[PDB]
Amino acid sequence: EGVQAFIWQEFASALEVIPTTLAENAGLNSIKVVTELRSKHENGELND
Amino acid sequence: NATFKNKEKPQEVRKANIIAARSVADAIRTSLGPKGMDKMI
Amino acid sequence: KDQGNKKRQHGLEAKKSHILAARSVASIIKTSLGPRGLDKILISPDGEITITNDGATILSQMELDNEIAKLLVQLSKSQDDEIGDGTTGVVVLASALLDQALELIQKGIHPIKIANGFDEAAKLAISKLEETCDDISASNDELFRDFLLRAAKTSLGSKIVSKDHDRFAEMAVEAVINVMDKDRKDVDFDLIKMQGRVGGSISDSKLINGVILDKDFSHPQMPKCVLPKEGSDGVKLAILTCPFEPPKPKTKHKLDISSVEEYQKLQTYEQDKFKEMIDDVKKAGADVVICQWGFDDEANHLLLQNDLPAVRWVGGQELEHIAISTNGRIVPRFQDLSKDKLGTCSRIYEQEFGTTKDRMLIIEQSKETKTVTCFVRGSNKMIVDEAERALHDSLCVVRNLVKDSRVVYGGGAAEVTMSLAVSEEADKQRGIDQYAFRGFAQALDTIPMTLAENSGLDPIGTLSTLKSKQLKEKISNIGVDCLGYGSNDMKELFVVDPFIGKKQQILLATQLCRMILKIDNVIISGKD
Amino acid sequence: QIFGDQVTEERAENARLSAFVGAIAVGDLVKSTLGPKGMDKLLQSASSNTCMVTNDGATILKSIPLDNPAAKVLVNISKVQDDEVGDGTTSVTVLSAELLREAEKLIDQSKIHPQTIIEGYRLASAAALDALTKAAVDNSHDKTMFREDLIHIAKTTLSSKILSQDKDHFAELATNAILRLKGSTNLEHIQIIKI
Amino acid sequence: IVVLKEGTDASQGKGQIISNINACVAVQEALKPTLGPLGSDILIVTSNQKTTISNDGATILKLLDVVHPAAKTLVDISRAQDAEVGDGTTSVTILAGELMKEAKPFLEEGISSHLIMKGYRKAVSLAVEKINELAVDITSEKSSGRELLERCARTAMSSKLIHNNADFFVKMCVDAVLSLDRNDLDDKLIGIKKIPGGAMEESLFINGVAFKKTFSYAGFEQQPKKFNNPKILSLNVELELKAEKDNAEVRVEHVEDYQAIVDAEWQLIFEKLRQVEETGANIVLSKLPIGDLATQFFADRNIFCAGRVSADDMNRVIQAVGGSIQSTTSDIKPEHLGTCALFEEMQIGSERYNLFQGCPQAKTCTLLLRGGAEQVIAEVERSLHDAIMIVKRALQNKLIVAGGGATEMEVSKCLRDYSKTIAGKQQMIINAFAKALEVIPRQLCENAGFDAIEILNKLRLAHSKGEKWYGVVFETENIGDNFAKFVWEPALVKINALNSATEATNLILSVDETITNKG
Repeated sequence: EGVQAFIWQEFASALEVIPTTLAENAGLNSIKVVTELRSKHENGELND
Repeated sequence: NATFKNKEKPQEVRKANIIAARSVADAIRTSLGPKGMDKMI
Repeated sequence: KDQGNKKRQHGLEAKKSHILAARSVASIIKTSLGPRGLDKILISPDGEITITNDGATILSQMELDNEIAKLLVQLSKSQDDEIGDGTTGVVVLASALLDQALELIQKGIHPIKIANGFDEAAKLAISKLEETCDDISASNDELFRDFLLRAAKTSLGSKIVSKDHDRFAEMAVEAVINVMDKDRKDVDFDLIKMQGRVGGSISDSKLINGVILDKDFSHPQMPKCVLPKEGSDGVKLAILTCPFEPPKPKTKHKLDISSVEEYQKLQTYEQDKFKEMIDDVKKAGADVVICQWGFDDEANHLLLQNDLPAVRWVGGQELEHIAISTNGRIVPRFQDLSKDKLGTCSRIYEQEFGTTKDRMLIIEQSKETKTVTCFVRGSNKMIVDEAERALHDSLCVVRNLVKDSRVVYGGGAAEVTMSLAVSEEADKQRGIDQYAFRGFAQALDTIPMTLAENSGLDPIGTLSTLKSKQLKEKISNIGVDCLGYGSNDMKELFVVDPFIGKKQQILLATQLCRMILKIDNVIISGKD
Repeated sequence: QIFGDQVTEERAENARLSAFVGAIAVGDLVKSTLGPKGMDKLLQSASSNTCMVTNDGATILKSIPLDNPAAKVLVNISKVQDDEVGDGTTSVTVLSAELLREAEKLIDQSKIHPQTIIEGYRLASAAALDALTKAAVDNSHDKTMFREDLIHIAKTTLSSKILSQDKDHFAELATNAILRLKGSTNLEHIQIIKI
Repeated sequence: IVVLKEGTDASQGKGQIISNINACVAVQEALKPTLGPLGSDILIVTSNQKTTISNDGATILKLLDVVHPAAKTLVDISRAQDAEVGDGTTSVTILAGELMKEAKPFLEEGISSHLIMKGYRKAVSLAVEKINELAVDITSEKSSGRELLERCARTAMSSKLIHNNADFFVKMCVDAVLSLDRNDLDDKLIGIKKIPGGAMEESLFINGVAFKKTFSYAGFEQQPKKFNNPKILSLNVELELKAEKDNAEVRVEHVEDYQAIVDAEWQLIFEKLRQVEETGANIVLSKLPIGDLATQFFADRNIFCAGRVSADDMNRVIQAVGGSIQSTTSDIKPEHLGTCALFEEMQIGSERYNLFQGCPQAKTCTLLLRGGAEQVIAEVERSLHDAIMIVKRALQNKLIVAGGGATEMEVSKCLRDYSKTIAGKQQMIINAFAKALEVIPRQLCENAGFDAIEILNKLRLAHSKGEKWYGVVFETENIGDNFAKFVWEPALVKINALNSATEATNLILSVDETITNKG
C-alpha cells in the first residue's frame, strides 16, 4: 500500500533491464526473448 | 490541501546527477554478455 | 499542389509528436475532471468573459493548427452527443492510452499490435463491468425513480441552480416520461426542445406539452390569446403553409390605382381571394389561424373581424411539433383545410415568468404528449447556460439508466475494478498481449488519480488504498472523494453511473486511441 | 498555436501567476484610496486634454483599462457591490486582493489545487459573518414610531391599487405582517390565501 | 526584356536522374504505410484547412500532388492505372519507387540508363510470361470456371448451418451468377425467397423470378396453373369494374341515372377486359389489387392474373421475361410481352408461390429456400448471400494467381533463375528487378507488424521447393499455400500494375534535365 507498492513495481520493472540487454547484445528480439522467458517461468524458476 | 513548501530546488541538481549516471550506465550497458560490443578509448 | 510552406513528419518524430500533441490537448481539461474540477476562463473574440469547467465546451471553442489535436477535438465534438458528460473522461483515458503506447513503441511494439491489445483489454474491461454491474429497475420501481431523481439532482447541483435544483430534475423526469416509451427506451431529444432567455429566477422553469410560438399576432389589434370559450372543445388550430395573400408578381408589382376601372378589378380579385381563404378557414371551424408565412393587411382585418387570432412565420419543425402535440395534420393550402385536419389544444395563452413583461405565447395541453419543451430562465446568461447544460446532462443520464438496468458507480471505483481485472488477466496472456493489458490497466489507473488530484488528495496513496480495499477485502464500489463525503465506498453514497455510459466511454476512448495511433504520416500545406 | 485572434490559453505556470498577481494588482489601483484619508490618483488620457484626478475606487477601476483577463474578472465580480450598496467598492477590491495574495502565498507553500483553500475561505467567511452579526447593535429604539411610519408607507403604497377599498385596514395588515415576524421579512415567511 | 528562368540555371546528366530518384524515394516512403488492408492511414490538410484521413492511394496522391516533375510523373501514372484498372495504384507506386531505388547504384557506378531500361523491359517480359504460366485456368484438375466457384461458395459457407449441405447450395449460388449476364454481375439481380416447409436440401433453383402469393380475390385456383407459352404483361391501372386512378366522386339523386352510369362503366370495363384477351396477354401482373370481374373474365378465358405485386418483384419479373409495363390495355404491344419456358405455381409450404423457370435469357433470378422454421431459412439466406458475393467476386476475374506475395515470390525466383542464363551486363538489371519485385511482400509484412526479415527468408526458402502458391498468411503470422486458402489476386491486374510501374520507371529515368519557365 502507498508509495511502497508503486516503488516496488518500478523496481520489478527495472529488474528486467539485464535480460533486455542480453537479448539486444545477442541479436535476439527483446520482446520475444522476454515473453518466452516469462512463459517458460510458469513451470521453471531459474533454469530457463 | 497543505504540504511542504519546497522553497529550494535540489531537484535540478539531483536530476542532473541522475542524467549523468544514466548516461554512463547506458554507455557501459552495451558490453554486457559474451557478445558484448567492444569499446575503444 | 501548394508544395511551398508544407510540413510533414514520418518515420522518426511522427509518433512522438502525435503523442505529445495528444497529451498537451488532454492537459487542457485534465484538471477540470470531476464535479470539483477547476474552472477555465473562455473569452470570445468580442471580449465576453465566461467561466466554466465543461471539458466539451473548452475543447469545442479551441481552434488549433495541430492535426492530431484537431482530430481529437473533432471526435470529442461528435462524442458530446453520444454521452455528453463523459467527454473529459474519454479524453483523459485516450491520453493515458497514448502515453502508454509511447513506452510500448519505445520497447519495439508495432502500433497495430498496440491497437489490437487495447481493443482486447477494452473488451475484457467491459465484460468485467457487466459482471460487476447491479440492477436498480429490477429491484424496486420506487428505488429506480429515487435514483433517477438523485442523478438529476447530482447533475444540477454543480451549477448555480443547486439552490432549487429539485424543480429542474422533476421537469426533466416528466419530459423524459412524456417523450420516451419503454418499447425502445430511447429519449428523442428532437422532441424535447430547449428554450430560454435572460431574466427571472431558477424557480421559473416550466415544462410545456407543446410548441411555444412566442409571436406578436401580426396586427396590433389581433387578440393575443385564444381562450377555451368556457368549456368548449379546446382550441382548434388551422395548420397552414400557404401565405394568406393572393398571388402577386415577382418582377414589378406596383399595383397602384389610377382610375375607377383598375380599382374595381384589383379590389374584386383581391377581395375574392381573401374571402375564399377566410371562408375556408371558417368552414374548417378553426379558432386560431397558423400559417408558415405572414399575413396581408386585408387578411389581418378579416381575421380580426371574425375573431380569428393569427400566428405568423411558424417553422416546419414548429409545425411538426404542433401536429404531434395537437394530434393534427399540416394542410398545404387554405383550399385543402377542413375540420378533419385541425389540431386541438387546451388553450393558447400568455404566460409570465418572474418579473418578465414579454408575456410570451405558449400552447398548453396539460396532458401527456409525445413532444415537450424545457423552458429555462435565470437572473443571468451564465445561470441559463449552466441550467440548460445540466438539464441536457440529466436527460442523457436518465436515458442511459432507463435503456439499460445495469449501472456502475462513479468516483473511479469502476476504473479501479477494470484495472485490477485487466492486470490479473495480463499475466495469463503471453506475448505483446501482456504488455498491452498492463498498459491498458495503467491508463485506466489515470482517471482515479486525476480525480484524486482534482480533489486535493494524493493520487498515489489514494489509488493504492482503493486497490487494496477492492482486492484484499472484496469487490465493491469504492472511489475517491469527488464531493464532500463522510468516507469511501460510494455504494452507500449513491453515486451511480449508467453501465451503458461507461461502456460507451471506454469504447470511444479506444476508438480515439486507434484513430490517433493508426496515422503514421501527416502532411499540411501552407496558408493564403 | 491554439484558439486565435490574440485569445490563447497561457502556460499553466504563467496562467496561474497572472490569475493571482494581476488580480491582486487591481487593489493597488484603489488601495491608496481606502478610507476617508485616502490618497488621490491621476488618470491621464492619451491626448492629455481630458486627464482628471479622483479618489473614487469605482471610477478608478471603471476608467483605467485592464488588459489582464484576471483583473477584468475581478472587477466584474466586484461590480455587484455598486448595485447592492453603491459604496465601499474600494474596500471590496482591497479585501479581494488581500485574499488572493494570501491564497497565492499558501499555494506557494503547498503547490496544491486551491479547492481546500476555497473551503477554508468559505468556513472563515461564515465564521466572520456570524461574529459580525453577533457584534451588531440595534438603533431601532422607539418601535412605535417605526410602526407608525410603516403604516404611513403602506397607506402610500396601497394608493391606486385594488386594495384601496379599505386603505387603513390593508395598511395595518401589511404593517403587522412585517412587524410581528420578529425576523426575516422575505415573502416566503408571509402566506397569501386567495378565496 | 522578359526572362523566364530569372537567371537561374540547373545541371544535367546523372545528377538530375539521381534527384528524380530521390523524389521517387520520398513519394514511395510517403505512400508506404498505405499498402495492404492492414496499412496505416495518412492525414492530409488542404489549403482550405479541410482535414481528410484515408488509406486509398488515389485519394492520397490527389491530395498531395507533389510538384516535383518525377513525382508528377509518378502521380500521373498512378492516376492512369486507377482510371484504367482501379486496383494496384499503391502497388504501382511502390514498385516504381523500388525500381528507382535499385537504379541509383547502377547510375552511381557509371551504368548508362539505356541499359537499365532495356534490362527492366526484358525483366517485365519474363515476369509477364511467368505470370501467364502461373495463372490458374484448369479443367481436368477438379476445378474450372464453375467448379472453382462451387469451392469458393463452400469455403464461404464453411462453419455455417448449411456447411454440411453445401454440396447442393454451391451449385445454386454458382448458377445464380451464371444464370444472368456473366459480363455484368450484380447482387441485386439474385433474389431469395423464404418458403417454410421441407428440408433445406430440397431448395429449388429458379432460372426466372419467383414471389409469394399476392392475389386474394375471387377466382383463386380457378385459373390455369401452368403455361407453356406464357405472355407476361404488366398493366398499371385497370383491372377493376370502377376506375381507380384519375376518377372522380359522382353523386346522383335518381336511382335510374346512377344505374345507367354504373352500367356504362361496366360495359367499358367489359370492352377493356376483352381487349386484354385480344392483346394475347396470358399472364397479367400489377402492383395494385385486381377486381373480381377481371379475374373471372381471365379464368373464363384461360388467362392468369395476380395483383398486389411488389415493385421490386414486378421489376425483376419484367427484366427476366424481357417484357415491359403498359399503362393501359389498349396500348399493349407484342414487344412488351415476355415469355418463359414454363410458368407455374409451386404448392410447397401449404401455399401457392408464383415462379418463372426455363428462361436462360433472363437478367435476374430468384432462389427458393425450404426449411422447418423461418430462422433456419434466414440463416440459409445469410449463408447464400455470403456465398453469392464470394462467387461473384471470383467470377469477375476467373484468371487468378496466388496472392499474399506468392506471385511476386514466383516471379522473383524465375527472374533470378534466368539471370544465370543471361550472361552479360543485363544480369545486374534482372537481379535488381527481381529484388524490387519483393518489396510488396516486405512492405505488407512491415505494415502488418510481422517480422519482415524472418517471413521473407522463410518464404524464399519454402518457394524453392513444392508448389508455386506459397505466400504470406495475414491472419496468423506464418507462411503457407494461399491458393489452398482461397486467397488470390487477378493476373491481369498484376500484369497491368507491373507494366505501369516499369513505364513510370522508364519515363523518369529517361529524363536528363528539366527546365522550368516562370509563369
